[PDB]
Order: sequence, then C-alpha cells, then structure tokens
Amino acid sequence: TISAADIEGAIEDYVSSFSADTEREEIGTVIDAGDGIAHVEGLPSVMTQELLEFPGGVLGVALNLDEHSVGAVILGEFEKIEEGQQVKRTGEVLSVPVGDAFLGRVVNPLGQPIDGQGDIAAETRRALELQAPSVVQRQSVSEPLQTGIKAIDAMTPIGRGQRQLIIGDRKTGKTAVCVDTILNQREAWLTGDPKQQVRCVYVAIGQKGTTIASVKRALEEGGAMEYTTIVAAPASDAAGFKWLAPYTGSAIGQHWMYNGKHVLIVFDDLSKQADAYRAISLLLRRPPGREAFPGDVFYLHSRLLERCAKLSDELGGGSMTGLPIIETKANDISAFIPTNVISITDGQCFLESDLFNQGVRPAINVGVSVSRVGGAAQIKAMKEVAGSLRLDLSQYRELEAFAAFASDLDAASKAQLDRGARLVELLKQPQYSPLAVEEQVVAIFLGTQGHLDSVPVEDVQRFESELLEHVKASHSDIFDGIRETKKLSEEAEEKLVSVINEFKKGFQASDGSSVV
Amino acid sequence: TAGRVVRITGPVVDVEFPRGSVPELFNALHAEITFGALAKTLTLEVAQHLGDSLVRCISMQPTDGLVRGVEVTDTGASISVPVGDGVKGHVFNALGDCLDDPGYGKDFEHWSIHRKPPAFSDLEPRTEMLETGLKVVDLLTPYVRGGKIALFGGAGVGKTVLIQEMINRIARNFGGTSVFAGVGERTREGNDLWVELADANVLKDTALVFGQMDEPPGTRMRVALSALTMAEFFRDEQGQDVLLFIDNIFRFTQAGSEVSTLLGRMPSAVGYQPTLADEMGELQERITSTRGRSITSMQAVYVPADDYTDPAPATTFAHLDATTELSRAVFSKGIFPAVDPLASSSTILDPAIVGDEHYRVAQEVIRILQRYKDLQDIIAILGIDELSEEDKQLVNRARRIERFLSQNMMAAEQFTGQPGSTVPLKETIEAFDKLTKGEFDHLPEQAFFLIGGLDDLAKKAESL
Amino acid sequence: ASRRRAMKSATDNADDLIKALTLAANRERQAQITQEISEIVGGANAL
Ligand SMILES: Nc1ncnc2c1ncn2[C@@H]1O[C@H](COP(=O)(O)OP(=O)(O)OP(=O)(O)O)[C@@H](O)[C@H]1O
Ligand SMILES: Nc1ncnc2c1ncn2[C@@H]1O[C@H](COP(=O)(O)OP(=O)(O)OP(=O)(O)O)[C@@H](O)[C@H]1O
Ligand SMILES: [Mg+2]
Ligand SMILES: [Mg+2]
Repeated sequence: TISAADIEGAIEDYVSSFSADTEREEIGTVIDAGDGIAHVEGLPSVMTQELLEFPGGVLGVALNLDEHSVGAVILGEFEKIEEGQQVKRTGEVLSVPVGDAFLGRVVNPLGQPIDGQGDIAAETRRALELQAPSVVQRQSVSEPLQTGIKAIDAMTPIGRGQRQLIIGDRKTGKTAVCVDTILNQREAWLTGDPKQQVRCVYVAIGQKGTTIASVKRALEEGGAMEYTTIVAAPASDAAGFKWLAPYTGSAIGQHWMYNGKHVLIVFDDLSKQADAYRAISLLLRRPPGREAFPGDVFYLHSRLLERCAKLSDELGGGSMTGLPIIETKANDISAFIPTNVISITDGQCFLESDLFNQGVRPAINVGVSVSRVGGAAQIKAMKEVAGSLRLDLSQYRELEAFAAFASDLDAASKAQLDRGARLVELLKQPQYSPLAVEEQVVAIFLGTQGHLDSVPVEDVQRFESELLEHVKASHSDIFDGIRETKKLSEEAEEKLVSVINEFKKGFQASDGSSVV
Repeated sequence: TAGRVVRITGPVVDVEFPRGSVPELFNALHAEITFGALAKTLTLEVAQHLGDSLVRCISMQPTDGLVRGVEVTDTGASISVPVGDGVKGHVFNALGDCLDDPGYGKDFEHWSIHRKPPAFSDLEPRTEMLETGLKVVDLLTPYVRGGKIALFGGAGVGKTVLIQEMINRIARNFGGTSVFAGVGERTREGNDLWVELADANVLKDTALVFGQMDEPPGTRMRVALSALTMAEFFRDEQGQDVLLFIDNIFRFTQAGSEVSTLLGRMPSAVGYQPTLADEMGELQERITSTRGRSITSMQAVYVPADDYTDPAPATTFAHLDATTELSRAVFSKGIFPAVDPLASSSTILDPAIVGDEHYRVAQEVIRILQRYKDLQDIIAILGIDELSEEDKQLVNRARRIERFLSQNMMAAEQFTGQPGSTVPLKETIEAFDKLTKGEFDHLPEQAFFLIGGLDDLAKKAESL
Repeated sequence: ASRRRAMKSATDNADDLIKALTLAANRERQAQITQEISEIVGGANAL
C-alpha cells in the first residue's frame, strides 16, 4: 500500500493546509448574452483585455468598453450563460505559464494538457503582450539553416532570424515540406552541445483532429518527437481559441529564444485567424470596411509575425525563425490578405498546381521565387558549386518553348537544351527522404560539370542514387573533408572524377553505352 | 407562470416573462393557436436574450393566424426524439412523430438533441482499402472505410443517381444498420426511394428521416441533428458498424443565413451570415469513428453556379479526406459519370500501402490527360495537321482513354435499356496498362464508348 | 518567302487582342469590387 500511503499523505497534506481570506472586490451582473458574447455592467475599473471569471467556471475577456456597459467574449462552454450571474474581477492581463517540461506533449491554447498524459509542471508566467526587441539589439544574418530539400536551398536560401513565406493552392504539399524540415534536425539534436541543437514548435489552427493525430504519428515514427511540442485548436473550439492560439505559441517560443536557445516557430494557417477576428469584430458591432474586414486587421499581423529576429551577442545571441503558410484560391494573388502578408515579409516560395500535376513532385516555381538575404546565408562550398544555374534554366525553358517543333538547331543550343532538361529531371525528389548537405553538394557538382550529359534522361535519377550509395559504401574521405573544411578541394575533385568514371563504365539501364 | 407575446414578424417571435422565470438557452416552448379551420400547436426554441425579461426565439411551424396576447407555456426541457430498435422500418419528421402510424413510437426512451463532440484523446486514423465495382473510383480516388466521402458539382449533373447506385451496391453486402437523412429534395424523390426500398427486403434494416423545402426554415435546420442523434445512439451502445447518407449540406446553411438575416446581426461578404464556419465545424465533428467503433458517411454538397470561389464550399472542403467532384464540361461532352480526374484526389493513394503498379498507371494517365488539356487550343485552332508525330500519338491515346472511362450502371435502366455491368479491380488495372502501352490504337471511335469489360470491348469490335 | 510574312503579321496582330482583353478584365474586376463594397456598406448602415 505504498502508493496508497502516498495518496493518503498527499490528501492529508492538502486538506490540513486549507486557508482562505475575506477580501472585498467589485462584482457586476450580466444583462444579455447569446451568439458567443455577453454584456456585463457594474464594474468600476477594469483594465482592457482583463481575464474575467464567471460563477459556472467558464472564462472570458473584456474587449469593448462603454460609459455603462462592458463587452465580453466567452472562451469555453457557452450554454451555462444566463441572466442573473455574478462576475468577479480577478487578477490582471492574462498570461501563459512557460517552462521546460512542455517538450513532447500537446497543450490547450490556454495552457492545459488536453493529452492523456498527466499534468505538467510550471516555471514562470509570461504575459502575451510585450514590446518587440528594439532596432539597436540586432546583428546581420549569417548562418546555414538547412532545410533538407534540394530545390529550396539551391534556389532560395534560408538563414537564422529570417522570415520565409510559403503560399500555396489547395492540395499542393506545403505540409509535407514543413514536416520534412521539422524532422530534418535529428542528427543536429544528437550532437552534445546546444550550439547545433534547435527546439522546434508546431501550431495547428482550424484542422480536423484526425489530421493532427496522423501528423503526431508521423513525427513519432520519425523519432523527432523528443524535441518538439504541439499547440492544437481544432474546429470544435469557439472563436476565442482560434483567435488566441498563435500568441501563446509565439510567447512560448520567445521565452526559449530570450535565454539563448535557437527555436523555430511554424504557423499552419493564417486565413482562419483572420476569419475568426472578422467574425468577432462584426459580432461586437464595429464599423466594417473593404471585404467586410476591420481596418486594424493589417496591424494585427504586424504585431505577431515581427517578434522573431536575430539577437546580438550582448543579450546571448538567440534566434527565432518563422514559416507562415498562406492558402490562395484560383491562382489569385491580388486578394487582400495575400497582398498584405506578401508586403510585410521577405522571400516567397510559390507552389503551382500545374507543376504538381505531372513531373516534379516538389512542384516549386522558379521564375517568381526570390530570397532577399541570398548569398549572405549560403555555404561557401555549395555556393561555389552552384555555378549560376538560374540563367541556364531560364534560357533552357525559353529555348525549349521554341524547339518543341524544331529539329534543326545550333549545336550549342541543343547542348544547352539537353543540359537544362537533365538538370530539371535531376532536381526532382520523393517525399519523406531528407538529404544531408554533403550528398546535395556531390549531386549538384555531378550535375553542373556535365559528367551525366551522356546518361539518357529517362533513367538518370536511379543511376544517381546508385552512385551515391556506392560513394557512401567504398568511400568516406570526401564526406569527412567537406564536413571539416566546408570547401571542395581539387584533389577531392580528381578522386571524385575517377570514381564517377569507373562507376559509369559499369552501369546500364536500356541499350546503354559507356563513353569517355 | 407564463409570459405573453408583444411582437411578431416573419418566423421570429419574441416573448415576455415575469421576474425569476426566464428559461435558459435552447428550451422548448409551446403556444396555442385557435381558429375555425387553422388549429395547431406552435413549437418554439429559444434563440437569445434581449434583456428586461424578454427572450427572442424562432418557430418550427408556420406563424399564420396568430394573435397577440396569447399565453405561452414552457416545458423546461430541450427537444427530444425517441430511439431504440423499434425505430427501424419507419418514417419520421423533424419533431419525431411517426408519419406512417400517428400513435406509434410514443413510449421509448428519449434523448436531448444537443450533444458534445467526442474528446480528442480518443482519436485514431483509419486506413483500409474499400473497393467498389466502378472503374473511376477504383483507380483514381479509392474510398476509405470509416472515413469521409463526399461529392461536388452544380445542379443537374447526376449526384443523386450516383448516391442511389452506391447505396444499392453496398447495402446488399452489409451486416450493419444504415440511416438515411434527407435535408432538402423534392417529395417525388423521397416517395420513389421509399417505394424502391419497399420493393426489396432492405427497408426493415434501415430507418429514414427527412424534411422538405416547403416547410419554414426552422425545420430545415434541425433534421440533421436528429439524424446524428439516432446514429450516435446506434453506434455507442450496440457497438456495431453504421452507414450514414446525407442528401445535401448547403440547405441548412441557407436556412441559417435566412434566419440570421432577420435575427438582427450584420451581414458579411457575399451576403452570408457570420459564424457559419463555427457552426459547420461544430456539426461536422459529430461524424467520427473512435478506436473500437467505425461509421462510414457519404455526403453530397451543392455549389451555386459552378463557382468554387464561394466561401461555403471552400470552408467545407477542409473537413474531407477522400473527395470526388463532377464537372459540367464533361457532362455536355456526353460521358455519363461526368467525373473529372484532374482535380479529384484521395488520401490513401501512395506506394507505401498500395502496389507500385497502381501508382505508375495513375501518374501516366494523369500526365497524358494534362498534356491533352494543354494542347487543346492549338488542336482546335491550327488543327491536328500542324503537330508532330508525338503530339498526334498522345492526342489519339488521350481520346482513347477519355472514351474508355465511361461505363453503364444499373441505375440507368429507367433511362436507357442497357443492363448493368460490373468489373473487378485487377482487370481494370491490366486494361489500363494495355491502353497506356498503346496496343489498342487500331479500334474505331465508337468501340470505346459505354464499355464494361474487355470481352465486351472485343464483342463490340467484332460488331462493326 | 511569301510564307514568312504571314506569320510575322499574325503575331503582330495577335498581341493587340491580349492588350484589349487585359484592359477589359481589369475594368470588370474594379467594377465588381466597387459594387460589392457599395452593397455591403448600404446593407450595414441601414440598421
Ligand atoms: N515528393 C512527393 N512525392 C510524392 N507524393 C508527394 C510528395 N509530396 C507530397 N506528396 C503527396 O501530395 C499530397 C500532399 O498532401 P499534404 O498533406 O502535403 O497536403 P497539402 O497539399 O499541403 O494541402 P492541405 O494542407 O490543404 O491539405 C499527399 O497525397 C502526399 O502524399
Ligand atoms: N449514369 C447515369 N445514367 C442515366 N442517366 C443519368 C446518369 N447520370 C445522369 N443521368 C441523367 O442526368 C440527370 C440527373 O438527374 P438528377 O436529378 O439525379 O441530377 P442531380 O445533378 O444528381 O441532381 P439532384 O440532387 O437535384 O437530383 C437525369 O436526367 C438522369 O437521367
Ligand atoms: Mg496539406
Ligand atoms: Mg441528384
């Protein structure tokens, strides 16, 4: 009965410690309710955005003031609200309990463990509303934040403290890219010191519970569950949770960032938050504007997405990176929220659906994507290996538009067309398969120098894969060198050339021919 | 204690109560209406509090012939409907009164219509390969057992016929209980469905509930909740697999918009009521399969004027996993199923759980159709004689494939004399591989239209 | 030699159709958005 003894001891310790005090406070009464809001009167002095308290246990916050009335929003259960209840002003502006035991769990947007796991510990409470770091506490951005995708880091690099946007059409594969990036850091976590360690967080808004369960299962199978946490606001919740979850996620991430640990915030969707805010504002009887949107909506986003930024060495040199996701319809970009969010951030990755329909699986557009930081966030070796293939691809597509019905061409034009086709066919990649830096550099070097120009375009990928495997089996010096010096040496290039030649001598796909 | 009526307009009625007598939200109220020929009993459900002991609510019956000053009584309880095994083989309206027998089913236990969605801690994904006899659904977008399945398309494309064929094909091979709910449809369809079900023995195994459009908007907004209550009662205690079919979803959103226009709330974009997404999400969370219980639901969603930019279809798309939509261009072309493969998608179609041959065939056919759609305008304007050999071959293959996806079904017997035909999965896979290889190109145009099986194709070939 | 000029003039004539259709599309979009905002504000202010 050791467990029984512990239970009895805990119960006795709690019950013998009961204590309460008789203190005065202001209490008001509800006058009307319905449709998710209620009006309360009788409170002399309450701060804006105060966390009220209701007799049934439900909670609420105060948004709109008046000469004799106070607006309110019911967060949780709503049917218990009726005329005659007594409210009680309590505490101050609401906050979130942040700590270090949140890892590997799922929590309510308000900070409650909706998971089947027992209760969590608490370290300190942080208010949601705090001023962002000033302009005199930031450095320049220079760091190779890997992503595990060949196209993304070849075309549009990502560094620490850089906000990158992903805007996509329905059923394109944004979440797959996000999950690959989120689980790419297993090897980084396995290292000892926290200089490579990154603590990542995930936020889910307006999604079915089964989808969240599937995502959790995928992450658990990937083995990255150990260094991540999830915040979930399914569709069954009221508008308050959908409106308030991202602030909680940002605050929890910011507490870690402020003490010198790198983090990575991810917002699943922002249109749902805007819709919830619009619904609340319309229900509170405020003047409307274009597209039935309140004027301040833009300001809202500026308050949220601007928290993440690189820090200086004086305060510990923390960092935070955001990856907001936007959904557009009918391949339209002139809509209100897309224009606002595009103008507020830097760097874009357009995800067309025509490309995803056939051929490329990543389906990333190349002629519109751009990164502002660019070379300042690249690795020297892969920057050298890049060889400015952007112009090559551009003139390749421009010429192949012409050469579809053209059989007689300039020899150099044919060579350029073949090189572009080979590069495009190389750039594809399946899902759930992250790649480390060294193999990406090796593959890009193989592509650029023209070594595979003799390979028929129909079966290149498999061949490439085999080469990589063989290179990993019978050779290990080149990986060590590229890992230690982050530069490609001429002697390593000669050895790699010899390996490529000897391997290509003995590979066939269909009536193949090994050539010089 | 009782209150009075002070204002009346449209369907919404507001009433007044003395001190300490106001009821909580969602409480049934009864009102008496008298006349020489129009005598009924108005049933009202509380909507909101206006303060000053005034409560505004809506009605489930026409408000014609009501006079101010009539007392209104309260029952202090929510709407309820009898449940049990005896519900099987009967027809009910929204209120729960049995339409077939006026006095039947007034002694079983009763449950409140309003419930709570299941907790998040008991969710588990369901993966299973449920196969039907139709080629397009088998190949492009396989259905998932215990998951969401829904359709799309404008008016007059053929969704109801597809639903009838699907239920006819499945209910014959099911050991569980099915429940049918009709939100909005013509009375002729319901009567014909009842007669057709009576033509076989399956009627005793299923329960039907439906309301029509001529009724006031109050009734159209509550039938789905009652159907969900019955389905949940069948699932929770019996521990048995259940089937659920919903004719439409747009209707109750329309009713909500209509009532919210009069309730006093401001409108929103495209004249829709605010907080429609919240209500849709709250309702759609009920249909879910737990770890030990499985329920399969098939729904049909209407769209206005073939516009996917409308906020309602865009909102309701996110709640689905396996989807198949219909297009009007293919219907005007002539193909009867009228399913567009380019835009439809599934959520179990990957080589991780399915043989790689399926994936390869699907990718090849999708690429071919995409290329044909691209070359459409040049073919139309400059003509086939301008293209090269590869383009001509792909055009011919695309025509062959596009003709081959057609198939006759048994439900077409009333419209056309051709009898039904069904084909298994492996035969379709092999046939599609043969067609995409390009060894059937010698056949004429009409040989590939309305073909069930490969042997039927050969027989038609020998007939020309 | 006679063939070449036909294609040249065809492209030159084809560009202007693109221009005119672009202008028409922009005009229609502006009209639609202004009509929608006028209707919604008129509906909101009436209460
Ligand atoms: N590299 C890839 N190779 C093959 N299939 C892929 C690849 N990337 C994504 N897919 C497939 O494409 C689909 C994308 O699903 P995903 O969960 O990413 O949704 P999404 O397109 O981001 O859209 P939404 O969030 O609106 O549901 C899935 O069927 C997935 O298996
Ligand atoms: N497979 C089919 N076999 C025979 N007739 C068909 C088929 N598909 C469509 N039709 C015809 O197309 C029309 C579709 O009828 P129906 O009223 O069921 O359309 P719907 O678009 O499903 O709309 P609703 O929900 O109003 O019933 C009918 O005239 C029907 O004969
Ligand atoms: Mg996705
Ligand atoms: Mg129909």
